[PDB]
Amino acid sequence: NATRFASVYAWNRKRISNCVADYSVLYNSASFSTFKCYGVSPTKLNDL
Amino acid sequence: GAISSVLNDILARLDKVEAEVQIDRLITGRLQSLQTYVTQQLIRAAEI
Amino acid sequence: NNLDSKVGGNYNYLYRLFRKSNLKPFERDISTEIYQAGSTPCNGVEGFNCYFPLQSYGFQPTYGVGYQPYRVVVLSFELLHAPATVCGPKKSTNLVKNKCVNFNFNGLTGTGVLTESNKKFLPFQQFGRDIDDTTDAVRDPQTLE
Repeated sequence: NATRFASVYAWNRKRISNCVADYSVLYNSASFSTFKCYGVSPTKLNDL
Repeated sequence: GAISSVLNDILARLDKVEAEVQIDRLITGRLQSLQTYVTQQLIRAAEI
Repeated sequence: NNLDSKVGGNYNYLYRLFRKSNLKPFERDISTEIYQAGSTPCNGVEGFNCYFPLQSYGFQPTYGVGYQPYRVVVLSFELLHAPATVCGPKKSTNLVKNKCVNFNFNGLTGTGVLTESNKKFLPFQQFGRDIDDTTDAVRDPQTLE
């Protein structure tokens, strides 16, 4: 929900730590046409 | 060839459809290991 | 498109059109420096058979879906190596000892029995293993016991 994002020539990596997550706000939102993952199922993310 | 050898690490990260493709490898590896071990032990059970 | 596309092209954004070879994963290249595309070397800012390594985005809202821009994120992460500095939002329970339990600690779901351990962990450890390669100890994430 921030405004700006990087270019693919110089993609921004940010680190997340010492905090609690929530992925229901992703998986319940049609703002994203895709949310596609290779090592975990999306609904498992909440418990992981 | 499964995502991990801890089977709880399949059952904590994957849903049934894709967890199957991982768990089935773990069944295959283990079952073969037991068909190996029991045949090795049978051949020894005659040495005894 | 309804955010980022610019009526003449949002050329501010670049992608890489050339490199010596392919790259290793997670390599970010911030070179402006000209790529060499024939038998000649190059000097100066540019040259004949020397090509500029980036190309500018020309996002216009008149373009087709596909040729349009699409914002992308790559949420990447790793598992059970270390004391998990991030976790999803699920609630705890009070602690229980010495009864058969469907335990969990940071997603290590299992069936077991939890017992006060005189194993000499240093400040750093979260878990313990044994000679049969079995996970036999853990430090409670709320109380350091």
